[PDB]
Amino acid sequence: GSHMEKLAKNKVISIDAGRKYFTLNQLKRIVDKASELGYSDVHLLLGNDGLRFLLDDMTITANGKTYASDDVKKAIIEGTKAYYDDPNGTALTQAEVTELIEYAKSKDIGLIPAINSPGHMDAMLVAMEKLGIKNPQAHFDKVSKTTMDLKNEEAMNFVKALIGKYMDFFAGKTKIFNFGTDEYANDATSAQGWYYLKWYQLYGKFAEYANTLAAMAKERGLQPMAFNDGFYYEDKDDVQFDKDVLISYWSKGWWGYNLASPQYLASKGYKFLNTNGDWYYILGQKPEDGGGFLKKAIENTGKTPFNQLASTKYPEVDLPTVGSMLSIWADRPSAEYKEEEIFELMTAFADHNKDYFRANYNALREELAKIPTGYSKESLEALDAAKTALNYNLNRNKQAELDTLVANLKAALQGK
Ligand SMILES: C[C@H]1N[C@@H]2[C@@H](O)[C@H](O)[C@@H](CO)O[C@@H]2S1
Ligand SMILES: [Mg+2]
Ligand SMILES: [Mg+2]
Ligand SMILES: [Mg+2]
Ligand SMILES: [Mg+2]
Repeated sequence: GSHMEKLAKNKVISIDAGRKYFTLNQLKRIVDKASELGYSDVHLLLGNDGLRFLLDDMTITANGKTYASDDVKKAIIEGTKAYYDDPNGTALTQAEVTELIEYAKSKDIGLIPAINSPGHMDAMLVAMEKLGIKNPQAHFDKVSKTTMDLKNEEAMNFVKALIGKYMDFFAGKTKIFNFGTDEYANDATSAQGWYYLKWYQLYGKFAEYANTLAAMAKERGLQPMAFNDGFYYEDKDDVQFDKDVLISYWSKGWWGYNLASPQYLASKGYKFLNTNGDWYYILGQKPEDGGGFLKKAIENTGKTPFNQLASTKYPEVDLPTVGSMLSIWADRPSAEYKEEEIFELMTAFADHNKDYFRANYNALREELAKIPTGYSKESLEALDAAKTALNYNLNRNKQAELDTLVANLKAALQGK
């Protein structure tokens, strides 16, 4: 819409730091580049197959017992290493993530944490076995290595408590919490998890789980977010879902995976974070592999409109979104993370959408930091003038405009 509305939208870079380890410094550099290019948020998966975040206190109370903090940490490290024993590291610490959140805040970048369940939770499943919780895995064509059995109360109680502890930490630090719910038991059903849930009359139980996670988020002052997969599958509403969840919409699925259309979810009142699959890059994916390789993602930042929801033609279909999310995935977590690839993709998305993205405010912030905490009244009026002239509302089309403003502040400070 208007200048104001476009800049009000979220522009998100998503990083799969669940499957693959990222150091605090790597994530800080991603925050840096996000701020420079005019993004508003970094979406950070911390639970996604691997579980790569440990709180200082991981004491868990569930099932009428307590699991000691040291036992929980040990079990999670085991689970994550079992998924993929990343040579770069295992888990981020509470101090590291606190530091990341604060660093992002200083640059007007939000953090959006994701801890995935009941799918994409390999590490949690093994962790639960280590803690004496037998058979946490769903069991269809085979025993799943990724997905929790909704009928296992002991495991369900534990995971809810675990997610609550993470939510407790993010409460008052982040606006949004993404509980995921994508791709239920894909590994055990030939990617037909929702069909299998329905077959076994467990889709109502899946809704109950998602509805609970959504209430948990809201209760702790977090906007709940989830991927679209499990919501109103096949545009049916015999089973109801919480209407306050922000939907990260990425795909309407494929043959035999009949996800609800964005039109149908819009009719149910959902708002969307446009997480179009067209923009995906999977680390190490090459043109010969098909799917989300870098050249395709980069090309799509131009071809797929900012507001275009997957499975729809924009503006012919124009559904309300709060903004858009470009996603970096680590399906094969041993693939090398090459920061410049991610930066080029991030830059392409911003360059194709200069009206949505902010200008680069880093030079300005550095310059304001030089303001001395007994000068001429003439030299002061000028510093006040240049300061008053600063414009914090500029988009990426107006970098030269901003640079001039900053230069005037530089001169006034040096003409002190
Ligand atoms: C919601 C996300 N679910 C899947 C994700 O785990 C994959 O990494 C990605 C790339 O294969 O594709 C989809 S998007
Ligand atoms: Mg088996
Ligand atoms: Mg309904
Ligand atoms: Mg995307
Ligand atoms: Mg690497």
